[PDB]
Amino acid sequence: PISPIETVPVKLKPGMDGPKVKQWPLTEEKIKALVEICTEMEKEGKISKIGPENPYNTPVFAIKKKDSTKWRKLVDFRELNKRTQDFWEVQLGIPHPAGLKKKKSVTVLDVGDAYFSVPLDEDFRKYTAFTIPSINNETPGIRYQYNVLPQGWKGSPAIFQSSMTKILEPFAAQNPDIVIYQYMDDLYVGSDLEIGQHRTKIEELRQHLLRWGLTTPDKKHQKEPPFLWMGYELHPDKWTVQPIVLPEKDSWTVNDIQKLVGKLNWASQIYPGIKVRQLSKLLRGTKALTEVIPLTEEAELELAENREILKEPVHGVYYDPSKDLIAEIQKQGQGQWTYQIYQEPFKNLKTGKYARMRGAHTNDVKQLTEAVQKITTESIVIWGKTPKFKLPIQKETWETWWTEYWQATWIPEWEFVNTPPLVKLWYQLEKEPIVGAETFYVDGAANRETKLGKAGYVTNKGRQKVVPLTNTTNQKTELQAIYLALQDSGLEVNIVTDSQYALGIIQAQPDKSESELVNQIIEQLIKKEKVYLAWVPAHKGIGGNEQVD
Amino acid sequence: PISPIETVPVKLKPGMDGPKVKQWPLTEEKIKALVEICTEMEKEGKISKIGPENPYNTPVFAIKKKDSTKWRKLVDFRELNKRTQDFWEVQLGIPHPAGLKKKKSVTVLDVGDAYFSVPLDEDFRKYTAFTIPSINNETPGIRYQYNVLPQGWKGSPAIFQSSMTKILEPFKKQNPDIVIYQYMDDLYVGSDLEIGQHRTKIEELRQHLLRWGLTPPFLWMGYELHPDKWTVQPIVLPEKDSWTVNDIQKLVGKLNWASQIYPGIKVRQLSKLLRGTKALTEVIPLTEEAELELAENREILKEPVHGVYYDPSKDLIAEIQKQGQGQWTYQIYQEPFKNLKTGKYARMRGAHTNDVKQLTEAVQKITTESIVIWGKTPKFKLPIQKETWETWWTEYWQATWIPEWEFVNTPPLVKLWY
Ligand SMILES: [Mg+2]
Ligand SMILES: [Mg+2]
Ligand SMILES: [Mg+2]
Ligand SMILES: [Mg+2]
Repeated sequence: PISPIETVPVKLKPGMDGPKVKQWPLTEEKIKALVEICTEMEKEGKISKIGPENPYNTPVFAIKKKDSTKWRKLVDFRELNKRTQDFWEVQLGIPHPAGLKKKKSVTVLDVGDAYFSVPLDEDFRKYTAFTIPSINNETPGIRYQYNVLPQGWKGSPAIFQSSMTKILEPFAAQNPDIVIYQYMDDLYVGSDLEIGQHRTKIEELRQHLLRWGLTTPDKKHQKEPPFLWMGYELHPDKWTVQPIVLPEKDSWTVNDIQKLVGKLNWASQIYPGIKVRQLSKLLRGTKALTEVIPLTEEAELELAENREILKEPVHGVYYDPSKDLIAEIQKQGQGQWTYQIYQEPFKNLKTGKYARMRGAHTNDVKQLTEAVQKITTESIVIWGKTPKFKLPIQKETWETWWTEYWQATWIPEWEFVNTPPLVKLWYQLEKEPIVGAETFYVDGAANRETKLGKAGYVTNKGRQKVVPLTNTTNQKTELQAIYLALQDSGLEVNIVTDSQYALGIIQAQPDKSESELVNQIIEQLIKKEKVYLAWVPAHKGIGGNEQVD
Repeated sequence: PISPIETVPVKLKPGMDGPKVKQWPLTEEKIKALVEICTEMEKEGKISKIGPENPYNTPVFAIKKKDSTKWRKLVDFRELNKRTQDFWEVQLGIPHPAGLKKKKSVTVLDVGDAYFSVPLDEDFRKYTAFTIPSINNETPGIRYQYNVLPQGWKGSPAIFQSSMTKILEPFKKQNPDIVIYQYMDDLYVGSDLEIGQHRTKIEELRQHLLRWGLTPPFLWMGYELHPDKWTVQPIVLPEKDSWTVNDIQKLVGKLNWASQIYPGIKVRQLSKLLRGTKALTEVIPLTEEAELELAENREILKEPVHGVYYDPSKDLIAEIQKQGQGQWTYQIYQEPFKNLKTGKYARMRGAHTNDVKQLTEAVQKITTESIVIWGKTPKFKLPIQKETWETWWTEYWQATWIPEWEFVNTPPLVKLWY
């Protein structure tokens, strides 16, 4: 009938004193409600009545509908939380259903209320002092302080989780035939034991927890499978996530949005394609921290877009550690890519999408590489290993690319899968000057003030041209010059430029750009048979006719 | 007995809190290795489990050195080392031997295991917190902190210094010409002795450490270097009998770049040969004036640069360029155009179709060279995307220290280093 636990030493941030927020007026009704609740709590040892000597205070609320029960006591620890030391991160990552191995028997227990049975560090209790105002300011308010982890306090989640882990350690270690996982408030217990035996282990686990004064809600009778674990519906052979309905309203509060983004973040590793535009509002919304009403705009488009994706259910299989992980990727267009990770064909563990990183100039090979890295890291998180890739790029194209690219790059074990559209190199510059090919010496210049400029070329075969330009810069004209040489030359051409800027764009080997001019150059290079781009320092005895532009 | 190894008070730099660096994802094989290593260290009292009231964290992973086959725990204390006060009197107390770079041969030994014999300031312990993550986040990470001097922490060699000197004193008094330098968990032993004699000496020194232990597992290893035969890579101009327009334009470009380093360089005469509009593949005879200028320039380049000496108060910067065909060039400097060393790497283990493994190896070689020459690691400017590098470098890392780095973008400086 006795019960013991160890407390975690807690401290306020260095240089800070406890909270001293004054208690505001409360109606006679709410006061009587609070007095009752507190009497009950004090009877269970959750709180203790203190004297007038404690200088700390945190305001208390009273709310709720009589439906479920009478009133509910709510203590706002905002100030104490700001003064409380930081704790180790409880989160850090969310378990993915496809990371689970198949188990014959599974049970999920709810330990969401057990935190209120964990004792609070004795020397920290005095900082949780609160006061219940008296009937009509005629008597000193009743003073209380917590003896257990408070509902909204900063250290409750982390202290509770570490306490639970310590209690479960001996049970798990002495029952290696069962697997125990704890996410926030759900306790997953799975095994390959016959149902009779599995139920026996569950009973023993609950009695084990009971020795520390930690109870688990009564038998929530229902048909299984499916087994519900942190939003996933677990079946013996597959798992499922039911469609996620997002709230429909025309007015949003900071709190509404935080819960929405929290739900989307969770669904992000489950569903392909999500959003982060509403975050911008949150950084400025929760920036003020105020739980007011942020006017939603444009986040409207992603919300309507997330809503559509979440309209569908997600199905997948479990992981078989005795088989290889395979990841296959497909180019969809517009810088979007899709991928499926599986072990057996058509039995996906995880499917998703990858959007290209924002940038001025890009290339399909660079994007495929990024997608591979992203998928690699995610796979290591979930399965602890890198999958074998099936990529829509020829082994020969890859070789040409990485051997010539100025940066170091690499892709892990992979095989070519012929699935259009295939990724390729659209153009390839020459390493040496082309014999017999006309040589174009190009140059450009603009007037900063007038914004007027010229771009032209002179060639070894006497060909020459100058074109006027308006509303341009030096860099603009440098690129126009190269573009002109490409337009007026044959299939093979040597181009000499003094533009380090242009050379820098082209050496990046873009096959697509946001800049109209660069895209035009790209289209031209694609049509050429051979192009050699040579650089020379400007303002010297080179080129010959740079006086024309 | 009856007297412990009283700890040394250690503190963070004024106004700085401990490190809070996120643990990066680990393969199941590394997690498994870390679990077994930490379980053993915990039993030996080297580390202890900690509660959530410790908010600090420093990343950890594991490396499998070459020819060892045994996983070695590696903690990335880069953030904590920056926040740890320099112990001047004892830390910085490790002066760098300017003569180690002039030795015929240098052997590197992993001596970090010795640090575990010394307790760590109880009030500092919390800042050494680390986490062994679990696959799929299925269980909360296992958290520990050190109770003894950790390997990889700059403060470890600083505090152990006195003990190290007492352990080696007999060896040095017998070998007054052997330069021994301690950097992090490594010990550099340089001598001009005969190879066979060098190797026997390392072994004699090896015994002292083992003999000491009245208060493994990689001590037996040894990495051999040869800083005597290390030689910078000077700037050279081509020697030809023909010379095309393209050759001359490349030459003028290179000389122009060099004129930023050597003030006397001139390209006026050579440039005059490029006045006109000729085909790039056309051969142009060198005027006598150009021939002369090229000769003058070629001479200027044989001499060292003027005004270059190492400034200990400044960071060392390393730039690396991929030259292709498994070859890599690099320069180390503190101020632009004032190189302290330039080098070139060819072949190299990993050229076996893996660019990132080659770069990772080049980074390690450059760092060790830097430790020997100046006693500190350089800040690297890497020719690679952040995402590629961060995904793969730990797969090929074999050193027990880790330098700082940042990422670069397409410089024509590559051609000039050919
Ligand atoms: Mg279901
Ligand atoms: Mg997915
Ligand atoms: Mg120009
Ligand atoms: Mg860690």
